[PDB]
Amino acid sequence: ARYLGPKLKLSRREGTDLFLKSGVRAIDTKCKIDNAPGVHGARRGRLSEYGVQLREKQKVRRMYGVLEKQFRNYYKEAARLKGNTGENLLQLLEGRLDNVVYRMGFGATRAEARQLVSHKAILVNGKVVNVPSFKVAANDVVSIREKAKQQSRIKAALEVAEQREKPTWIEVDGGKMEGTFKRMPERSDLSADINEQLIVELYSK
Amino acid sequence: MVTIRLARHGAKKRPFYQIVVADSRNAATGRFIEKVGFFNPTAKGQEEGLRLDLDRVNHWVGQGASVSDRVAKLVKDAQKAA
Amino acid sequence: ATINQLVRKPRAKQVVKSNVPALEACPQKRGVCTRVYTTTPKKPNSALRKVCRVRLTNGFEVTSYIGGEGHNLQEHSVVLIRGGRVKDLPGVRYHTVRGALDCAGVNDRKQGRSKYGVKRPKS
Amino acid sequence: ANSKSAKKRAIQAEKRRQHNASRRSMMRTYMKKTVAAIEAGDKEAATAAFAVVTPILDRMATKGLIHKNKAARHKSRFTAQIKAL
Amino acid sequence: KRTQQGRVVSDKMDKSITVAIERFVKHPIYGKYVKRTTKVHAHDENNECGLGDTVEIAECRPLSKTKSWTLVKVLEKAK
RNA sequence: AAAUUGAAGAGUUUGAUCAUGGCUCAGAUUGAACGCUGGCGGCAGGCCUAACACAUGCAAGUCGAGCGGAAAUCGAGCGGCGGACGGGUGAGUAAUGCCUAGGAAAUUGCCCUGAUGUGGGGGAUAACCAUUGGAAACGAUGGCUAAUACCGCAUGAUGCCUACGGGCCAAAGAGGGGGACCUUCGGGCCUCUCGCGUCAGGAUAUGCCUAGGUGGGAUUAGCUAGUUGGUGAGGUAAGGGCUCACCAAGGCGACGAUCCCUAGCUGGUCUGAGAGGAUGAUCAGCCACACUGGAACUGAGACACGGUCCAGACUCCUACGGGAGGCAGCAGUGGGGAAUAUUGCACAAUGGGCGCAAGCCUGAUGCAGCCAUGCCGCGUGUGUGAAGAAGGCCUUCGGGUUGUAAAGCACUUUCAGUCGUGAGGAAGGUAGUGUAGUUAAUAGCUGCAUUAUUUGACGUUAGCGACAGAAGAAGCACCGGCUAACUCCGUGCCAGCAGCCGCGGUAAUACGGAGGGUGCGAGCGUUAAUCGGAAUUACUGGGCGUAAAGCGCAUGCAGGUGGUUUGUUAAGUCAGAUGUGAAAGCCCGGGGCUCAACCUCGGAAUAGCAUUUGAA
Repeated sequence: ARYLGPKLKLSRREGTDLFLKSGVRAIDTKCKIDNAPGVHGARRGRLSEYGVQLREKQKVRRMYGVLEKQFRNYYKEAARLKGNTGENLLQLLEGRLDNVVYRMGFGATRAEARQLVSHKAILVNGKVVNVPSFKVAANDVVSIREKAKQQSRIKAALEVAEQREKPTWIEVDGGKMEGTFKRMPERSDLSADINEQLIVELYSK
Repeated sequence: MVTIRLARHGAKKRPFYQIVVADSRNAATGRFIEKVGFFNPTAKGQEEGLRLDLDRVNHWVGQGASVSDRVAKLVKDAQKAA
Repeated sequence: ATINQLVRKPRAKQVVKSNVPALEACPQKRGVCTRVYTTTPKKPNSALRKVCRVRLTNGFEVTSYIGGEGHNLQEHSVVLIRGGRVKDLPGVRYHTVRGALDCAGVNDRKQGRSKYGVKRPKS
Repeated sequence: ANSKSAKKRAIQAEKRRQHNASRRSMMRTYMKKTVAAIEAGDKEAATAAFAVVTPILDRMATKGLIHKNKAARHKSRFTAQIKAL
Repeated sequence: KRTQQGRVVSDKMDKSITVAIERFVKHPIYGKYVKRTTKVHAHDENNECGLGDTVEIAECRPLSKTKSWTLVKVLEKAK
């Protein structure tokens, strides 16, 4: 499965922007972002520690568009891996191909990114990969098949990604429409809004 | 008798053989005396197609171990590898 | 306890008991309804609670609850029972699985339908 | 028996049983003759009987009707038991 | 020459010592070290040993239903 | 280098409190089942119950280079080998099994290595023919005949027995080719191949022994009399009360004998921070069993799943005399059950049997079918889109909400669909040719090449392309607290809910519906079940004044523990070495499948045990 339903609703619950639309219009102009979804949206108060943790976990899932079974596996790998379970989990999510074609700017959202990947638009080291969740490694070259180099959604998304801050761990030639995952991002590189700690804590609870 | 033969492991449609010394009376994939090598008939990339410890092969042949036709051909291949 | 006491007689594992002894560690059990009656709860509670005495395949006679509004169970109905105390009713340790063998889905339920055996409204 | 082979094996095994039984019976008869004489006490007749049985025991050992070890045993025992007289 | 020492604990059998061998073992659960005792019918040809003697026995062929140990050496006779 | 980075609590006793203490919940798991729902793929899994009864087909043959033959290069027959494997099941078994580590008294077909032989004879017999019994099954009687069938004789020691000194034991040929010498022209004769005997090593397999470990019950304390040991005899491949006779009175047991209940064991598996706890599907090792009970025979090996005999229960056939059979092999049927699949394809591959080989056989095995049973991956669209549409629901009647959600407008087309292309799994087989060995030999034979030719069940294969179009693809539980998510109607201690605390007797966030929301998603719930939480059997890691708990008091055997000190010993302890601790799994690094599951290489681990050397 992939969650197919209304996007901004998610952002409203999480009380933030998850970037589930391209940032051409501000999330606030497209939705009442500061109210939660539904008829009790303007009534927010005490959330439990459990709820607080839960939300944070969902924030990160919904950003990267991963369902729970997969997400829990990522946590299990992040734990197994040496060092900081919280950081490992983020670098696991950041290493996904659907995220990596978004970070490079081939897709305007992480969901367009995923369609690109699924629909066999993307090469990794010159081989066609159509698994979203494939783990792009260091020094891997994510490219676009010559077929898809003419898709105007791609050209669009490159200029959409000009409007954002650049990833300093990804290099992209948007003219040749190829990017290099130079290296895995550090914790410092990513959003500091994410409290990975809470998600680790959730998966002990 | 003692025989040197292939023991199918791997997965459906993706056979991977261990080359084993065994009593012939056993099931090919059961009780074996010694694993002396392996044979990946569908090996790609860096994965070795044939490891075979020829010294151990000779040891056992000298003790009256038979070789299966297949292992007999892989012994040739391991000698053209030497 | 001293070590030498524990060496002489080690600490004893505790015999647990099943609340659903009739199931005999099976997820469900088929039985035939011998009596389909109503009973009044233990008090604080007040109702007429639909139950059936059931003879199971393993030869146990047990009382099962019949949950949801309305049922089609006469005496001689072949029902499937699962585990589940009814707190109110002392004695009732099993539920009748609605929507399985002779027991029918609760009529015109639309939330928690799977729990009551009702198929999905043709929309 | 279900198969033809099973049916044959049964027939064969019978003929072999008959054959083995005859041979065993004889070898035993000639052993009993030694035993008799060793029990009676006659160191001569004992050695005489023992000279008849020795080949038979050794033959039946090679032909499989008994083990080598069984032949040895009987020969060894009998020899002691006569020397003892 | 893997022998085992012990103490005669019966001698009433003809040509047979029951010998009690004593092991000091850590308890699997409770951690305490604990005397445990193997009795082992050994064979005493000459009826040398007597109830109380400390003997050294060695494993051998079965000599009876219960005897597959043999007296090597008497170490220390009884009072 | 690494072989880890690991440990949460909550609810409920009271007017309130703090303790104690149960109960309950959140997690993980599964050979699951059930309810609702359901797209694809990969990889696994799939009678846990009735060791119930089984229709039908199939699961063990092969060899004409052992043999006479001839029904039609092969039926039937003799003979060899296999049928003891492979496959199934867990009934029995609580230790005669299994695990670990040793041991001595053994054997071991096929195989390897070595040494020796393989002489010369004999009598049969099935098939067949003739006659005859029987309903059949299955026989009978009389002739005939072969052999690598069988038997004697000869021969044999590095064999066996023997105090010597001696004595004793076996065997089989068949096939290809051929120089010369022979030829009664059959053949001898040579060479090679495949066989045959004996012996010795090896290898493999198996038997036997010991110690430790391996459930529960003491409201089971005595148990044993071939019993325990001895002697002798027998017996066995082999030690041994294994058996018998005889002598003695032993043996076992509170470190639990005996008895009773339960139970296949292990590698592992699940859970757990760990220590533990639980468990023993799939995979692999071991054991046991084959309708029930008994028995042996044949054989290297069986006390023999698809062998024999006997007894029994059952089912069947019968011409009433008599016969037949054993799915816990694979399919499958009935039955039982909450519940578990096709009477499939193929020997192409890996093996196994037989065969010189070619091959033949192989329900092993490879594959295919069926099932959301599990794990993993993917999809069911992407972006834009405010009049914030309509409709639904709520409303302080202002509006809010569903909701950028929809529509609309641009896109994309994985996967399904269709049409094409198209790996890999294949090693081999046959026939030439050459070569190099063998050899008298440009022969034969065997190898190596090399030429030609043939071998794929899966299969319409994976993988790739090309089309056309968003086109064909979303549920399920929950929303009183625990516990993420609230309102409105209906109901009025009813109907109903409920894991726990409880909820419902008129404004019910607890019932039922709706709107909205939350969680999860081709699943989601429920039930059952294990561990966790539970430090709630506490070794790690608890308690006993009053919460449950100090025997009424003492004496005391076994046991447990024990002052100071020298020396010694090295049992405990510690350190190291060696052997072992199967493989798989787990863990760490890699490697290969587009990723993942999965497969796979190396390591670590196997905390132990044995032997050994040190420390003291």
